[PDB]
Amino acid sequence: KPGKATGKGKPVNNKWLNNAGKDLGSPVPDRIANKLRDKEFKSFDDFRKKFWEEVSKDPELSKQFSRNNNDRMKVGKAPKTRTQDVSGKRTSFELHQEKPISVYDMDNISVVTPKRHIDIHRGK
DNA sequence: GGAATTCGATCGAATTCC
DNA sequence: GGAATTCGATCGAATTCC
Ligand SMILES: [Zn+2]
Repeated sequence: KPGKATGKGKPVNNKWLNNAGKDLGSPVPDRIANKLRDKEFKSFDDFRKKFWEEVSKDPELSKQFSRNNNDRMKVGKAPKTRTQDVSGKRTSFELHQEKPISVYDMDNISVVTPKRHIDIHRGK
């Protein structure tokens, strides 16, 4: 299931993931989208790692993540969410993909907290 | 009937292979 | 180093015991 990353993303501030626990979550930063756009991906896992890797490279974004979180993103692992936003063993930020019942649209990909992601996939 | 386990949709992430 | 395979997690409806 290889494809091309497409999308304009969206402008984010220094409170990027604050609303990552409500609705569909935080959007894909335009800066990040410009770095992934047009690139191929062999799977969503690939896209996920490359995504967090990019975030660790954006100065304005990394400053929002503790040293430990930045270390994880530097190798492709997702940053750890607040302790109250986890769900059992799932304690890392997750990427939600919006798409019809019937492909890497960065305008349909968002960052959510395990807690919030579980509700979404059960109606809320 | 009701408890126990299965399993498919959604995920992160490690292991395995050339 | 990159890509495919395998491992786990969560949830709960559907399905399998007993
Ligand atoms: Zn989702």
